[PDB]
Amino acid sequence: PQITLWKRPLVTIRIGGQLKEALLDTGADDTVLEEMNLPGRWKPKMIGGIGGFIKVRQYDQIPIEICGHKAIGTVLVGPTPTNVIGRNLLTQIGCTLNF
Amino acid sequence: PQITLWKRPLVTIRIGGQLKEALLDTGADDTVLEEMNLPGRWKPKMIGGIGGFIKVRQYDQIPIEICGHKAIGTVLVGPTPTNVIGRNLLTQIGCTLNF
Ligand SMILES: C[C@H](c1ccccc1)[C@H](C[C@H](O)CN1CCN(Cc2cccnc2)C[C@H]1C(=O)NC(C)(C)C)C(=O)N[C@H]1c2ccccc2C[C@H]1O
Repeated sequence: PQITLWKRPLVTIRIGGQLKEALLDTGADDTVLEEMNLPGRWKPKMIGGIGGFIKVRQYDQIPIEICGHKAIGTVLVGPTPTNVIGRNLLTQIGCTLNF
Repeated sequence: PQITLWKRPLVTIRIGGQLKEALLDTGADDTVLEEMNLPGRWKPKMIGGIGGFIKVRQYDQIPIEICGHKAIGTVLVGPTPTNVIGRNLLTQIGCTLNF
């Protein structure tokens, strides 16, 4: 689909049989979701943004459905202000910026 | 043009007669630029990102060019690690997200 930007680009995602809302974020290198439970082993990691750095849990090869399109990649979980879908998954679904 | 997301979507912008590299960020509601001495009056403001809030200076009706596309709007100036073009300006140049 084609998404305009007069409103935040939010979409529904399906992760672990759970529905959630996320922001399509081209300025984010990675994908971060609010604190939640995910199966599998996770490794501690730190990511920085405006404001500073935070500690997150890193899950690898996680299947995630974004607005109908399937993806499988790294998902970070931690105290983020909102669920963000980064470039690592945006590229998996063939997402581009146009103008 | 059409921009892929394999790399950070960086483009050239011109503001205050200066050429700078900026990140096209669909996840940012506002536009944030690295510290610079713009002329004109401004208002103090706090904006929050991944790891907290940073204090910035708000300049209104600032003319700015993004890849040869002229636009004008609000710009925040502060200690941001990188220049960020938010949705307030992306909409002006008819930028869309597509997949
Ligand atoms: C320019 C940022 C950057 C910093 C350093 C290096 C490159 C880019 C970039 C910004 C995010 O695209 C957008 N981000 C999403 C979450 N919400 C949250 C919010 C916070 C407070 C109030 N409302 C909403 C904040 C919003 C944001 O930072 N907005 C502004 C107006 C303050 C600019 C960002 O945070 N990037 C990092 C990043 C992000 C997620 C996962 C991994 C990584 C690594 C980095 O690429």
